[PDB]
Amino acid sequence: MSMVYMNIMMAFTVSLVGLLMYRSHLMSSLLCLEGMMLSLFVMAALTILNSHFTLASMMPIILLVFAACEAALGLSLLVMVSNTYGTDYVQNLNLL
Amino acid sequence: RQWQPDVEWAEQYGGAVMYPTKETAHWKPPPWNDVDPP
Amino acid sequence: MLKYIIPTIMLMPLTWLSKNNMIWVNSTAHSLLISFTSLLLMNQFGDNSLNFSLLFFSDSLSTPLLILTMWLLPLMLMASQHHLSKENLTRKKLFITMLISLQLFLIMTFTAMELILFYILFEATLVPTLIIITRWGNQTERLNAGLYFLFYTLAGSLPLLVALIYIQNTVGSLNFLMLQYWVQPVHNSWSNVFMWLACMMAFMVKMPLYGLHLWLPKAHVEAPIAGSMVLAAVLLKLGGYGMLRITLILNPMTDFMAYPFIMLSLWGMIMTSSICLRQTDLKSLIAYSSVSHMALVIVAILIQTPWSYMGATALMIAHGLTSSMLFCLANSNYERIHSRTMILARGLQTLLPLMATWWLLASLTNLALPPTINLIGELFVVMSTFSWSNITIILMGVNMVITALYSLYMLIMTQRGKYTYHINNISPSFTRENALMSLHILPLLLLTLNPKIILGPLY
Amino acid sequence: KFYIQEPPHGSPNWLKVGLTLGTSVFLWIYLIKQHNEDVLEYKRRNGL
Amino acid sequence: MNPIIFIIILLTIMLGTIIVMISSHWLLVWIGFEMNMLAIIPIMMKNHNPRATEASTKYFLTQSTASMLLMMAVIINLMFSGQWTVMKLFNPMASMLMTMALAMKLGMAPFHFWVPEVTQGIPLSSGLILLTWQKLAPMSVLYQIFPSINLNLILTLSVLSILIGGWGGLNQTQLRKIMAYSSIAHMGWMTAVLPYNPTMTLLNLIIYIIMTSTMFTMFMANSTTTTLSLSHTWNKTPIMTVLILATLLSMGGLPPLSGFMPKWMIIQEMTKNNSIILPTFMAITALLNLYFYMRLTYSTTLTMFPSTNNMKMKWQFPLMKKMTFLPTMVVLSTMMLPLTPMLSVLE
Amino acid sequence: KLPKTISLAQMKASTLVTNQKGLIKLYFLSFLITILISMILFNFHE
Amino acid sequence: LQYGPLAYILGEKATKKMTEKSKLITVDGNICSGKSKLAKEIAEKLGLKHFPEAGIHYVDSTTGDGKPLPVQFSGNCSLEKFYDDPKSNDGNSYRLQAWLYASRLLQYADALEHLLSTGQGVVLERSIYSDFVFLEAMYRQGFIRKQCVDHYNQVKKVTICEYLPPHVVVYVDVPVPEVQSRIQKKGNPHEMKITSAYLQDIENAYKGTFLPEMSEKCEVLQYSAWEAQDAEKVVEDIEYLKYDKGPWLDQNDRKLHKLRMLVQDKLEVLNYTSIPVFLPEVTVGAHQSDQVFQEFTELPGRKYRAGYNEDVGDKWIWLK
Amino acid sequence: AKTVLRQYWDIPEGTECHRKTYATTSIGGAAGLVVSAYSVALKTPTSFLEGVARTGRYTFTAAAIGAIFGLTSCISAQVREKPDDPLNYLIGGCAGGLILGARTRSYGIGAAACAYMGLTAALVKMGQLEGWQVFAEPKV
Ligand SMILES: CCCCCCCCCCCCCCCCCC(=O)OC[C@H](COP(=O)(O)OCCN)OC(=O)CCCCCCCCCCCCCCCCC
Ligand SMILES: CCCCCCCCCCCCO[C@@H]1O[C@H](CO)[C@@H](O[C@H]2O[C@H](CO)[C@@H](O)[C@H](O)[C@H]2O)[C@H](O)[C@H]1O
Ligand SMILES: CCCCCCCCCCCCO[C@@H]1O[C@H](CO)[C@@H](O[C@H]2O[C@H](CO)[C@@H](O)[C@H](O)[C@H]2O)[C@H](O)[C@H]1O
Ligand SMILES: CCCCCCCCCCCCO[C@@H]1O[C@H](CO)[C@@H](O[C@H]2O[C@H](CO)[C@@H](O)[C@H](O)[C@H]2O)[C@H](O)[C@H]1O
Ligand SMILES: CCCCCCCCCCCCO[C@@H]1O[C@H](CO)[C@@H](O[C@H]2O[C@H](CO)[C@@H](O)[C@H](O)[C@H]2O)[C@H](O)[C@H]1O
Ligand SMILES: Nc1nc2c(ncn2[C@@H]2O[C@H](COP(=O)(O)OP(=O)(O)OP(=O)(O)O)[C@@H](O)[C@H]2O)c(=O)[nH]1
Ligand SMILES: N=C(N)NC(=N)NCCc1ccc(I)c(Cl)c1
Ligand SMILES: [Mg+2]
Repeated sequence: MSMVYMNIMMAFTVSLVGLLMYRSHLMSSLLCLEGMMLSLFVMAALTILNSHFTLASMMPIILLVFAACEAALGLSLLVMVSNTYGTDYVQNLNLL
Repeated sequence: RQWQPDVEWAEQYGGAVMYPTKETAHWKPPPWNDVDPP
Repeated sequence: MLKYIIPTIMLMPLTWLSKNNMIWVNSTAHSLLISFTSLLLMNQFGDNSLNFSLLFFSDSLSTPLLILTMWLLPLMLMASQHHLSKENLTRKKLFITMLISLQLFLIMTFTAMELILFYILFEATLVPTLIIITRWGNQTERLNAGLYFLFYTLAGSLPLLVALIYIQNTVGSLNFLMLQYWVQPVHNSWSNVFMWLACMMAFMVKMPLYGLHLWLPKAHVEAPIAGSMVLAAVLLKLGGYGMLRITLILNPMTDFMAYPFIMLSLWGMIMTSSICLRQTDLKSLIAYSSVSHMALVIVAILIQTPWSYMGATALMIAHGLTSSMLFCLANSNYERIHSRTMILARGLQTLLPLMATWWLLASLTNLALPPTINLIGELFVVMSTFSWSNITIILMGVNMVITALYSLYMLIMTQRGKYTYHINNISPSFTRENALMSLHILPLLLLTLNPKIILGPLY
Repeated sequence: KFYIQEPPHGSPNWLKVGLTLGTSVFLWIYLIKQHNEDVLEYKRRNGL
Repeated sequence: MNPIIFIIILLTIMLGTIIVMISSHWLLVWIGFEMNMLAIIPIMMKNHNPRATEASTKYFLTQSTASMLLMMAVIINLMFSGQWTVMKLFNPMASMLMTMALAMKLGMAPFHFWVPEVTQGIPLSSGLILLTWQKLAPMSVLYQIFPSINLNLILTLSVLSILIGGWGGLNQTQLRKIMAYSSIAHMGWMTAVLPYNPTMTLLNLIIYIIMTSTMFTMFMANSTTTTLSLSHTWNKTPIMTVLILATLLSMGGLPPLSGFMPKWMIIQEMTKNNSIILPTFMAITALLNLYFYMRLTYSTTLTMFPSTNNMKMKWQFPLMKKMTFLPTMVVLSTMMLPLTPMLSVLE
Repeated sequence: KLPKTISLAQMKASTLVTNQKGLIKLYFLSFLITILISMILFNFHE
Repeated sequence: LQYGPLAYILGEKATKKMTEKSKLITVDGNICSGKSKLAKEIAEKLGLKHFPEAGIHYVDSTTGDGKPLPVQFSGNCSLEKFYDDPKSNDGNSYRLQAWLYASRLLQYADALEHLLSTGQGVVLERSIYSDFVFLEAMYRQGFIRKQCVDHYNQVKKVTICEYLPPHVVVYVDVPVPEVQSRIQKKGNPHEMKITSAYLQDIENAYKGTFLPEMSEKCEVLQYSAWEAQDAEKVVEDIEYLKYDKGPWLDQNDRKLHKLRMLVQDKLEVLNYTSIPVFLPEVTVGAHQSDQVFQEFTELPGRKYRAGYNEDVGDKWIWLK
Repeated sequence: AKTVLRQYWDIPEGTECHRKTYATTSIGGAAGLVVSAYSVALKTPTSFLEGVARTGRYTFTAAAIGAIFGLTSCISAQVREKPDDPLNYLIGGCAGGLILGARTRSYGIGAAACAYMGLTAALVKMGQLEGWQVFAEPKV
């Protein structure tokens, strides 16, 4: 494949590995989730633009809208977690 | 008359887990109403 | 078979819609009428089986087992109603419903043409039987008895299901009439060795085969009287009936595959007979006695001779009445002294003279006195296994001696000697109890006059 | 008047009882007809 | 929560699932999962306590991660085939990513850990949605991509879910965790037969939902979340103990009950394909489920546990919960085996 | 002059499965190991 | 319409019914402090519904025909026996207290239901909020064990958190030497066995713990035995309260729909009074509870749901 | 796995014992590493070295079980001159079971492992001879 797909795919894997390998802050994991969306956006846009598939030009915008909305929900859970414990540390989320 | 479970028999199923181990020795049954104290 | 299925189902509304104080009268009376009509199944032909429909048939193997099943329901009702007298009315009706639902599954099990239908019904009998033991047993370890009984069965029955479905795919059918004509020989291969074991192990557990038998004494010690009666008389014979049918499609592999089970049976019958000499629980002694008798049935089925199959059929019927009668006799003592310990209440012939006679007759049939059908069945098996190998007569003969020893030991220990001084509540035998004992032994002894109706298809 | 508080189901809900029975009668009539046109259509198609 | 908002949110949960089931475009499938996750989070949180917030967060993180893996597979699929049609995928790495994405959504082992955690932390009614309705959308996608799924991956996932689900339930005293592990094992049966006959996947799914809804509905009618609380049922509503007994025997696959049907039919399909070892192993492992189902029947219906004096006060009041559809569901949960040939309507 | 063993085996296997810390970090770390194994060992990506 | 989300959606919202009159008032005090007479006066002067103090048979009075049931259907809890023998080894003392907390809890849910469905205020005599003063006195006097107090607090923790406290707490203060005098004149043979130490413990809990806690969240009005006689002055004070504290100010229609959905379902209300905690004093063996339960079903109008009992004259059962 | 498993089956029974022992030890060690990876990830070791010790215990135990099985099973086939015999794997399976009893310092685990590993190994040989399928390709 073209050069770019290597690095974009590598970027997605890096953020996925970052997502699966938590540290302490829940916000850091949420950043890795949005990093994955970004690389999906770029890889989608490049594929759609290069093939000149015109109607799919909207697809990456739809992806950005829904992922941002998902990110807003994730942020809401983060603040509700932080209100309970005073931090967003994931090791506080072990009652279950 | 026919035997029925007593308190000692019933208390087997009241713990956090069915089979206690050293790993889960600190586990406690969750709150009755699901609400942990603030 | 609808003339038996439907009236059996109607026993349920009969029981639930009866007046509170008529539940035992009505269920007993009408179950006896169903038992009477069951004798219409004796229309057997020399060549063809009695094939009612696409679902059910009755040959000379299933007919005697059907009659025994429907005879046993009123006897279980009579035997149960005393220790359930304090139960509330709804729970009494639920108990009777389990017994009726057990009859329904059993008569369908014995008459199904297709083997998957037999499997489902064969499995369905587990539910009411398990519920009868765990809900209406007296002691704490009835819960464990249920799990042992449940999981011994399913450990063998699930491989049977896989084999049955595999056989239908290969052959195209599991209708037993079709299998008789489309059966093909089983060649040697590891695949066929496991097909053989999957086709047989479920029935071995039910019998039970020696070495897979420890669930049985556990179950009997915990079951209420009706549970023991149906378990000893009918539920064990489901495995015997299953083996007699499925061996059709296992030749010639049964030739060498039977050996380890024959060895277990031949030696197991001596071991379990000896164990009876040292049992201290009367119910556990009768349970071990069943294991020893059913070991003969397993040998008969595995060696596959016309004489052995006839003996197996007679032994299965004869044992069912005899063992059920012994549990009823043991239970009559228990309802007075509230213990199963055999040595607790001695010298009971002095106190209960007529019940001593029933004990005597039950013991005489248990040790197979000629010409009881107990001996007829045992003798036919002994005849046939001698041809299989002459040395078997040594183990057969030794087992006869030990069986006489423990059968009469039971009789001498409980009925003879001196009575226990402090046991002062041995009230006279009730009419219900005397009728119950006589309703076992009289038909058993009347079968001596016409044994042919219990000798099965090979007759 | 046994009950201290009037039970919720002291009196039958006559609107509900009428709707219930109307539904049962409607469904049975719709089913019976449905069967009849199915039988006629089946015979017509197969020439019976 | 306002009752109108609750209704609109529930309709959004259903709508997102329905979008997945009617969509021919991978993007709309992905939207349906996104819509569906957004609307279910508030019903997980509706009791507002630390355990519900933890469950909601764990659920969000799992489902969001699976949605990104799903979209990655879709985009890889677009690169190598240039189209978005929902069907077989045209790249084996896309197939593996989507299979693992869908396995995560279903909560199959080894992606199972969230199912007991999340189910315990949310109300019974929310747990009912999580373990039934939420299975439809991922299963409907697996129903369409199965020709391109790797057999070893799908069968490995199926075998692990049956093992983990069975062993996980043995150690449980919480009813919600019992349901969670029971659910994990049942998913393994559903996906094990998928490579052979998807119709038997649908049959297993429908019956599992019926039996699962019955148990949750009965737990809700009494407000029982633990085994010991459920052991007081005999001294309040004796009929419920009998119904719970029958449904538990059915969820264990005992004939002649309805729950025997899906395992019976799955064993048949596998053997028709000369698969003997796998169905045999699955059937025997399923005896683990039967053990801890039977344990509940012992403490609930077949014995009588000790009661408390204040229980007498409860005798004076009736059940006011709706228990909607329970009489129908319990009958279907237990008495459907004579109608097994009706499965052809799923073809 | 065994049911106990099978039951003991299952009981032990149950404590291995269910004795878990409840930590987000450890569960998602196990997802990475599963994904790595699925590729390197079994080649489920082919 | 039976109240539910549909009735709420169609306009059955609490704020339409409730006014400034919509107040929950409870009257507290020691034994023989005159709280009952004052409670009735406050109710009729302010036009509120009076609830007499919930006793052992409060639950009976709200179900069936309203008449008390035999004692075996309350567990044989006896206030008379509690006085005759406080340290009975049958566990009567705490069995009674655990029962009375459940009775008060039931009454509180009934009073809250009345307020939310009609808008009319209510007057209670003691409540789940003040029920612990008897627990504390029993424990300090050795009548109950510490394990009983642990059980009581568990039940209280997961029950009282669901409810709103009274708008107004009217406390009548009578000294222990006076209370003991009022008891003697009353002439109750069993109640005359009470000790001043027990009475003093009741007072300490009211002043040590109850009143300091209520004042944070309620309007607390205190009166002496003499001042409590002028019910017009007491009623005059209530009408001048500002109602500036407490959670009642945070409530709205949505949060009151949830509360009404709870208090109208008495089994939800009583769910945790029967937590499976095996305390000897409140645990009942299976054989006994099975036997008593069967007898209960045999009482008139108790076999079936209310409205489905032919033995008490219910009709049209085949259309209901 | 496919590469290593195919190597084991390619070598005929009772010939090239060392080559068989490498395949099983490699297979056993890989299984032990897999167990260690999950054990470390889910049950966190107290210290880094403690994690390294645990990986060595599981990885050596699994490799030792695999090594003895391949050695024992292949010698038996060679000594007995019975290549396509399931009993050789029954002997090998039990030997591996005993080592587990030794590593865990239990006679019960050794007795159970002998029976459970021995039957499993013998069934694998019947499956190879008879062509039994564990993950069967969809045919119908
Ligand atoms: C037809 C094809 C399909 C065939 C498959 C078989 C389907 C059967 C399952 C059907 C679905 C479940 C419905 C079962 C109906 C149960 C009816 C019943 O048991 O009686 C109810 C009784 C009521 O008790 P109560 O509230 O107190 O009112 C009476 C006053 N005592 O309750 C009680 O009194 C409680 C008594 C204690 C419980 C005793 C436990 C033993 C009774 C078990 C009977 C149910 C067996 C179900 C299991 C499946 C059977 C195969
Ligand atoms: C429309 C479709 C539905 C079709 C339903 C067809 C059957 C309808 C039956 C209605 C009559 C029910 O009858 C009602 O219940 C039972 C048995 O009947 C009777 O009461 C019963 O009590 C006990 C059993 O507990 C027994 O003495 C006896 O079974 C009977 O007297 C009631 O006194 C009667 O009022
Ligand atoms: C309580 C349980 C009792 C269990 C009793 C166990 C009995 C064991 C029977 C052993 C015989 C099994 O069946 C045996 O399988 C092998 C399969 O390889 C068949 O043999 C087949 O494979 C071998 C390979 O080694 C070839 O040499 C042979 O040419 C081929 O036909 C044999 O023809 C058959 O005899
Ligand atoms: C857990 C981390 C996940 C990270 C995911 C990162 C995205 C990676 C996308 C990789 C897509 C490459 O996909 C892979 O490309 C090569 C390029 O021809 C394909 O082609 C390869 O295999 C096929 C086999 O028939 C043939 O074309 C040829 O042998 C070979 O070139 C593979 O069939 C395909 O599987
Ligand atoms: C082959 C098919 C048939 C097999 C069916 C298997 C179904 C699974 C059965 C349940 C397994 C776990 O069940 C559990 O087992 C262990 C060990 O026996 C029991 O444990 C009990 O006995 C062991 C000793 O034997 C004690 O160390 C333990 O303290 C005690 O509690 C549990 O009381 C039981 O609940
Ligand atoms: N053990 C115990 N007794 C209680 C409890 N609540 C009330 N009582 C008893 O109920 C009896 C009557 O209630 P009281 O209000 O205190 O006395 P009263 O004279 O009838 O009422 P007033 O004078 O108007 O205040 C008292 O003797 C109390 O001992 C309680 O929670 N525990
Ligand atoms: N066997 C599969 N894996 N798939 C599948 N269902 N194939 C189609 C075979 C089939 C079976 C029953 C019916 I009714 C119909 Cl119409 C068609
Ligand atoms: Mg008063």
